[PDB]
Amino acid sequence: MKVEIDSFSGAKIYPGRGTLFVRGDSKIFRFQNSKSASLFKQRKNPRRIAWTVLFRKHHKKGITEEVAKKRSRKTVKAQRPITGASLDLIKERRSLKPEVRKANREEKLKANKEKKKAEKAARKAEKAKSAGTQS
Amino acid sequence: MKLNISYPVNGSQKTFEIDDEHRIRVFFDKRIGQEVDGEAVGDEFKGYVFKISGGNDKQGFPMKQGVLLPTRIKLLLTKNVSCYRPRRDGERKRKSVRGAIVGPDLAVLALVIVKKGEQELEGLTDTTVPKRLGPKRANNIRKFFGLSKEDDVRDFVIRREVTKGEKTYTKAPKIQR
RNA sequence: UGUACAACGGGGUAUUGUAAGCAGUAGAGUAGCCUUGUUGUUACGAUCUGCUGAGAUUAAGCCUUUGUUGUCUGAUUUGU
RNA sequence: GAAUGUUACCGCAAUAGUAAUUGAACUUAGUACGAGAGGAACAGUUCAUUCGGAUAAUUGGUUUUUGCGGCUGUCUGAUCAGGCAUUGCCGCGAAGCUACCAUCCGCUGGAUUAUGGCUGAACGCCUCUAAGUCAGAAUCCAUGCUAGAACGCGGUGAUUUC
RNA sequence: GCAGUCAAGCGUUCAUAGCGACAUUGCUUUUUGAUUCUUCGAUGUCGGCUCUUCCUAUCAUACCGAAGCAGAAUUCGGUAA
RNA sequence: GUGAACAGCCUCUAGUUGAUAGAAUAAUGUAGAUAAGGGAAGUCGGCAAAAUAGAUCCGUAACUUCGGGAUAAGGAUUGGCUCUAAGGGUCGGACGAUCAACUU
RNA sequence: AUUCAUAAUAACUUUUCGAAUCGCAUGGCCUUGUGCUGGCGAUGGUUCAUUCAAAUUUCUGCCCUAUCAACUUUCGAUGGUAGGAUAGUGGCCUACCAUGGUUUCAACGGGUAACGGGGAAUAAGGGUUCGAUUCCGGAGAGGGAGCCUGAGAAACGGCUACCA
RNA sequence: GAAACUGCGAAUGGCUCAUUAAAUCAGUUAUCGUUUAUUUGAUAGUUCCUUUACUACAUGGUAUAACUGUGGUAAUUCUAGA
Ligand SMILES: [Mg+2]
Ligand SMILES: [Mg+2]
Ligand SMILES: [Mg+2]
Ligand SMILES: [Mg+2]
Ligand SMILES: [Mg+2]
Ligand SMILES: [Mg+2]
Ligand SMILES: [Mg+2]
Ligand SMILES: [Mg+2]
Ligand SMILES: [Mg+2]
Ligand SMILES: [Mg+2]
Ligand SMILES: [Mg+2]
Ligand SMILES: [Mg+2]
Ligand SMILES: [Mg+2]
Ligand SMILES: [Mg+2]
Ligand SMILES: [Mg+2]
Ligand SMILES: [Mg+2]
Ligand SMILES: [Mg+2]
Ligand SMILES: [Mg+2]
Ligand SMILES: [Mg+2]
Ligand SMILES: [Mg+2]
Ligand SMILES: [Mg+2]
Repeated sequence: MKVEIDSFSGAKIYPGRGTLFVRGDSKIFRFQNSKSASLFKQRKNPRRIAWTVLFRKHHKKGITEEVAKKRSRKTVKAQRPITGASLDLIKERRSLKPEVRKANREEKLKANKEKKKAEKAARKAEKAKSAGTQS
Repeated sequence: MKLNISYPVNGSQKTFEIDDEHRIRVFFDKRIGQEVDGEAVGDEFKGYVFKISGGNDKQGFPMKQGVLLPTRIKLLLTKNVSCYRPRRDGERKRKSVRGAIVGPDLAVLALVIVKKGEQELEGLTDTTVPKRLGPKRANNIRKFFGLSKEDDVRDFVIRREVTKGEKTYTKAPKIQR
């Protein structure tokens, strides 16, 4: 069972209470009693009628509890595999400290330094062929 | 309704089915992003915390963060937004969309786990799922490994093995910047 | 002479829609006077804002009540 | 409301009154019947019409709550706060009253009529009828409902010193 | 105005399912006449409105019997106000 | 005073406060009001009631004896406050001094 | 023909642009750092010009109609000033002010089975009739209005509303 | 090399003749009255800062599609949570 709210006064409407208007467009309006109903019919503006939720909001009457309510939290956790990387490859990789990196590194870094100058002499090779390669 | 639960630490996900108005009802008037303590919804999820993220009503309309409302409304939508992918430059469409406030009119709630509960959920905590693609731009490789503008990438790029049958190969990105 | 009754007062419930008083570099402006304006002041000014969902009313056929105050044997008849 | 000793409480029930009404939909069923066209009903379900008896949670009407506020004209030197204008006028307005304009409630047994029958003579056959008898209606009689005979009545309490 | 008796006829055939000529017996007193008993020292016209009650020659509703009642619809009739 | 006003409403001077009284607030009345939705279906008949209404500005048909019809009809506006502008008199030679109103 | 092009002074700016881009080649030059250099061309970029446009705009020219004679300023009608708005002139709009503007040389109103033109048909000449329709211009996407995107649309094989 | 991002185009074309009578349209003018993607030609040594203990330039930031996975609706080139 639902408590509707008065669409002029913001008042709680319990089952059976008040009335429900259905306008031409089809905007539904609900009033809690015949006072809000009437003020609505007179084309009053809730924002200028002081007892309403709407006026009270537009005039910062009340609040105070909301300017007090601040903070609260809680968060987080850990790690999942990646397919082609079990948590173990991930432990193994992550763990190993710089001196093995530099090691690994400067090895390969020397290892293909060889490949480079090797392919280079390979160029001059198919070229002292191609500045020869006769009849 | 059906719950769509994601464990975004592992990259896992599974669905769950709740019948029982009282077990559900914990989610009512809760909005997108609100947290929900687990035990209320079940004994399995005891302790578990859920941050609500969206989901669909019957008739399938997606929720849209920020509307408020526990109903459906039709909005003009634009480039760069939820529940709309524009067909043409500067096209906008007026489309039905569901409010961001949970009601029993939903076929599916979409939750993301924020804190793990006291017990394991099988397809979610037990299983763990590899991040499809690795860093491609230079300095993102530098960051995903912590490196210094000294270390040289090339041998830090990822290397994905895939087989021709009796010829197993090795493909890496193509570093940029 | 009471777990009495009444008059008041108090609290609740209602109705209306924000009292009086004070204050305001709130206010279309006009007009005086000066030391002539890093806020000049004086007169007048509907209205506006705050204190203020305030104030007023609320059993007369609303509900309640640890308070205050008072009341508590006049008249007439009747018998197998 | 006098008089039946006085006064009180609880009751009986003679007599008189008496009340409910009608429709539709779903289902039965596209069925029984029918060449087709068409096309029911009983049981069960949900509603409605006309009537009646109450009731006021709710909604609505009423407003001297002259309860709160707003307004014109005048009067009290001004202010505050008030008077007068046959209730000055306007908006809201509690309570009370009140509306198929609101809500709730409106009982179930018997005996019969018509009629259809059972047994059965008269008349060795026949026959619902003569004797006897079954079923049976918005009927009638009760149940129920309203008064309660002021010359109908029962059970009970207390019955005078000034 | 209303209801009977006879049954020639209607009703494809078949008097009487429903009807019914020629004749004929009645009933009613919301028709209209006929009369002139009461009232001309007074009994206040027509219609409507409102409200109660009664009649039954029953339009609806309850239960029935008939049919030229297959069904549906009708029509005749009974107990019924 | 309000206002067009010898209207209505309130006041001063003057004059009254006199037309049995008390207690209640049933029906039915007489006089005064209001009613949701519908809108004359009521009725011989809109009988009775209701609705309109002042002023300013707009606008205004047929017909006509050319005078009318006509407030036809149909519309907007209207408080309070604070300002702006315009509208006179008298006296000294295009000004100058002085006095005084309200109205638009 | 200019308060033109261009430049100088003082400041101003939620500061526009001034290459964090891509492809091919790999070469010179030493104090040998992978040093410092370096070829061809792509896409960009500000302002000016050019080209493709666009928008307004001067002069003259339209069918029938008086059984249409006065028309124009409700609620801009004609002009002045200032502003706002526009890509920009302009009553385009707004304030203030004035009383203008058109008309028998036919205004204004009505009609059109009216899109305009290049053109067509009919052949003495003068004419008469026609042109929805192969090219040019204009307008529209059932009717109205509104607008997003964008260099450009008041777009409809775009959206938005209302009406049918 | 799919998908998707990004860029460009969809304002051209085609169709119709409803409106429209000083409107459009034609010939003729004007921009010293403006906007102009593109094409073509040109055009940028200045950007930081109380101005020696410097400011990534050997090049600074995240957020997203497609995708993966979990979903909703009878239903659309609907789309949500992760
Ligand atoms: Mg790149
Ligand atoms: Mg790059
Ligand atoms: Mg080199
Ligand atoms: Mg370019
Ligand atoms: Mg001008
Ligand atoms: Mg301009
Ligand atoms: Mg004039
Ligand atoms: Mg003139
Ligand atoms: Mg002429
Ligand atoms: Mg045409
Ligand atoms: Mg043409
Ligand atoms: Mg033509
Ligand atoms: Mg045509
Ligand atoms: Mg042109
Ligand atoms: Mg069409
Ligand atoms: Mg369009
Ligand atoms: Mg089309
Ligand atoms: Mg098109
Ligand atoms: Mg229309
Ligand atoms: Mg694209
Ligand atoms: Mg971000």
